[PDB]
Amino acid sequence: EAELSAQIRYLTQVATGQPHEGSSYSSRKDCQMALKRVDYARLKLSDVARTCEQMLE
Amino acid sequence: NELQRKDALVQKHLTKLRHWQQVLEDINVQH
Amino acid sequence: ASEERREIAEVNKKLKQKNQQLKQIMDQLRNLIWDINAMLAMRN
Repeated sequence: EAELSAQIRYLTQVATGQPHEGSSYSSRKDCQMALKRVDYARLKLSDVARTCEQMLE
Repeated sequence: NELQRKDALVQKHLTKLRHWQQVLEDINVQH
Repeated sequence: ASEERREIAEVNKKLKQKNQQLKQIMDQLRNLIWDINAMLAMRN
C-alpha cells in the first residue's frame, strides 16, 4: 500500500500534463519518403543494368 | 575498333552500375 | 569490291543496332540524373 501511495505522491507534482504534443511525425513521414526515393533508385538502376545487359548480348 | 571501344565502355558501365546496385540494396536491408 | 561493301553494311547494321541499345541507356541514365536532382533540390 505504501509503494502505490508513493507513486501517487510521485505523480502529483512531477506529472499530470493534460495533452501531449511531441509530434514525432515530420521525421517519420520523410524517412519512409526518403526510402521511397531510394527505392525509386533501386528499380531504375536495375532497369539500366538490364538495358546495358542487352549491350553485352 | 569503335565497336570494341563501345563494348569496353559497357563493361565499365555494368560493373560500376552493379556495384551501385549492391550498396543501394545494402542501405535498404539495413533500414 | 561488292562483297566488301556488303560486310560494311552488315557491320553498320550491327553498329546501328548496338547504337539503339546505347540510346536507351542515355535516356535511362539521363532520366535518373534528372529525377534525382528534381527530387533532392525540393528537399525541404
